[PDB]
Amino acid sequence: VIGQRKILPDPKFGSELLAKFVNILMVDGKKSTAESIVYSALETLARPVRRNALAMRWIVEAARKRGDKSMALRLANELSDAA
Amino acid sequence: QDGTFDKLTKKEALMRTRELEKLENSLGGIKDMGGLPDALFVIDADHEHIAIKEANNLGIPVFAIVDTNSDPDGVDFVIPGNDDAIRAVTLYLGAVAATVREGRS
Amino acid sequence: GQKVHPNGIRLGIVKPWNSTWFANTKEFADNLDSDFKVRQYLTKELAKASVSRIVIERPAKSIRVTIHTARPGIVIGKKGEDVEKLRKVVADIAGVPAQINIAEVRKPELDAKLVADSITSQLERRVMFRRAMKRAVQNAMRLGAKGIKVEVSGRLGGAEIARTEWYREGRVPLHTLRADIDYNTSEAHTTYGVIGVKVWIFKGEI
RNA sequence: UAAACGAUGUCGACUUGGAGGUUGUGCCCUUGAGGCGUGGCUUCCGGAGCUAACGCGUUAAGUCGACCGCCUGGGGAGUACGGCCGCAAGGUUAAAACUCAAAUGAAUUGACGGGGGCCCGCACAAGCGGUGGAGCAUGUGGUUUAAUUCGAUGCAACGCGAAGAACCUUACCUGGUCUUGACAUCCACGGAAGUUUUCAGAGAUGAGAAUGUGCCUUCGGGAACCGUGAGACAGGUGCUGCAUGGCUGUCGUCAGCUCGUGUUGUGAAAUGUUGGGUUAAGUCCCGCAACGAGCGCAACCCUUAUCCUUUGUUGCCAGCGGUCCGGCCGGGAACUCAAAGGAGACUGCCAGUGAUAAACUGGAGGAAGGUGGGGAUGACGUCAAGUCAUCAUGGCCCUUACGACCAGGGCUACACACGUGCUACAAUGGCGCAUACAAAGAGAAGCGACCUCGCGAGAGCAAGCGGACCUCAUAAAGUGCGUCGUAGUCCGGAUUGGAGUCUGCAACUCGACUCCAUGAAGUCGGAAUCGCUAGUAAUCGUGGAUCAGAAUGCCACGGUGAAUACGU
Repeated sequence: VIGQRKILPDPKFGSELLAKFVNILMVDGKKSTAESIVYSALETLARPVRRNALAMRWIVEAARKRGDKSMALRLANELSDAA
Repeated sequence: QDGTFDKLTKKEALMRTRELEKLENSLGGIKDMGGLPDALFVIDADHEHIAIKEANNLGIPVFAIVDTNSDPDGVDFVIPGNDDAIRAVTLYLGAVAATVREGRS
Repeated sequence: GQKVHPNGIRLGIVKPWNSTWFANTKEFADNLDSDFKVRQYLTKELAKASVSRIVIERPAKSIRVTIHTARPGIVIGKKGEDVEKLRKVVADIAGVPAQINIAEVRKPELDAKLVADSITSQLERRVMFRRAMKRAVQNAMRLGAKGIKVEVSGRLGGAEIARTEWYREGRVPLHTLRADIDYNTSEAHTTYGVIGVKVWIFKGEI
């Protein structure tokens, strides 16, 4: 067997527990947009590869056609409701 | 030597050589005149019956030690002793080495 | 198909180009077409001259076509008149003051084209190919070539069914890119069907 | 009467072993077995020997002797007839005609073998993105038409040949036309060809009008061409791809395929080519009657990563000078970069596991770690797979003709069934503005800059560039702000109109794109299925081929750039 891919820690905070999250809410290779999505939701709110990955995917996967101003900020509400 | 020097890279040549010297322990033992054997000496007749068979197929005298399991059929100069108790077989070995080393006289 | 052509894949390897001129796109098509024109009426007019290769090169607005032959005497003629007449047929079918160089092909039955041509020559003469194809098989062995393969193709003998047989001897490491494989083909226009021949010559490493 | 069988008559003798079981018994342990004998029965290995082989092998199918029974190709047939026997029931004894050239035993190979395992693989598991819904693009079958040319037609046809259809194209057809022909060679006659012309026709051509008549002219005629005359002949995208060559796809970058010599076997043949592991690998160690070899796998070839050396332009600007401040110029040759050559990665080392080995697990150094990465490379053979239409080709077919030229119009016609896509179906967003950072390519009837006109297809002028020198070409995505607020909409572009803009004799058939103008169907789509384990999926742009003109297709380049793997 082989281990899971090792990703460099999120440069902005130098922490590994945030890069994996921003890579899956990402769409179509648009990482640059991803920070515009989640950092606005994060910087302004103020085996380990099975259950954390699956549960956190469920959070991202319900923001496609909810029909409001912008799901960019709706997911901020969703995580605010979650938190 | 000069293969590693000129043609092959040292690493790959060293590994192929390293996996290949394992047989010249038997090979280099036979190159004094390209073999051409004239007699054979076997210490365990049954455990190496193959050699006796090939030898008598070529019509070659065989020097064999048989104790309880092997047979005198394949051999002509039978030495009915043990194949174990390394001291005795080594004594035979020293004796035959000597007696072939004064044969010329 | 299944196999790669051994000569062309080794073009950037030990096998050298037999057409070496540098020209721009404008004349590249014309020169290449001129190469086929000079070549088509060079092998056809030398079908019984043991032509091995026809190498074309254009140093400066004048091509120098050197012909690899195992029998230069027929191509040269008596005091070079045959090269001279072939030269002025090349010189006016190539547009340049061409000259024809000649090179003896030593050890003739060890050339891929010659073996393919020699078998093809004594194949439409109504002889059994089993002995004929072994002759190239046997002859190459005494004169080196520690590896060779001579394959024949469909319509082997008077019959309605095509067959194939290649009869390898020696070692032919076609995967090895520095094998220096001499390979060429030919076809036999027999009264029945068409018979193609394919020969590989392994002239040692590098 | 039974396959009443060990398919093995009875009796005796002799001929190596090993492993048992059952039942006596002697010596010594005077414990019960015990240790050592010694009988009888009996099961199984195996030696010599024997056997066709399988096998048997001291319980012989060995080596012999005594006597008995029996056999004499398969079928007819253990049948008919007779006899004897039996309660009929049937048994026993036991033919022949006729027919066949075999029937048969044992063993060998390899074939269904629906009684197996093992291993590997985006095959499944996980995750990601999708196609099947719609509109267009293209392709395939089906409808009509003169034709909608032909072939491809499960995986291995269906954005296939075709990488590019206004005529030509194009192989199809309507009409006109030519019959040694449009195309090739040979014979003869003329005229040079070529150039300028008209007239009839759509042209192929035909009827005419002028110039020329050129190099030898060794005086002919060649040197060329054109027209004509009879003939050979030409010509064919005509037909068979199961006649083929050649070329291609196919299982499948799957790992097997065989040979020399040996050995075994009377022999066909087996061995090699086997177990354990191990590898991506018939990769390799260990024990093995086999050693080896060949094609096989890897590697050698190309590319990429680190570094170095050389050269320093059209490329770069670390240092200096001032700068028409822009590497712009001196100048520097440091650096990127450019292209040549080397070094570097080799389980090399270390620890541990593993038989100590192979190998593996990690670590260290190292830019690169365990074939570092990606390409090229496809074994014997598999599909009578496909191509006769790229070409060649056997046979067959028409030679005032499916031949050929020309004009035209087909090839794109729809009423559909389905691939392959692109467009998308939007609020990780769309629109407006400032708006940065690519690589890779191409450019001479060409890329074509600046400027101007121009709502633009763009147009006019026209520098440079046959190019690390200029153009293609401002790369978008991305960033900052604002805005659009679910509106079948600011999305989306089909569809349709006016005009264009370019290409060419000529675009409506059947070009592209645009200015302006439409503005519908499409808000994620059914079971099902496809691709994918890293710079990978997923986006966004870039160039190129073919190409007068004609990319949702192909090829190549870059930018941004993921998530998952418990296992078979």
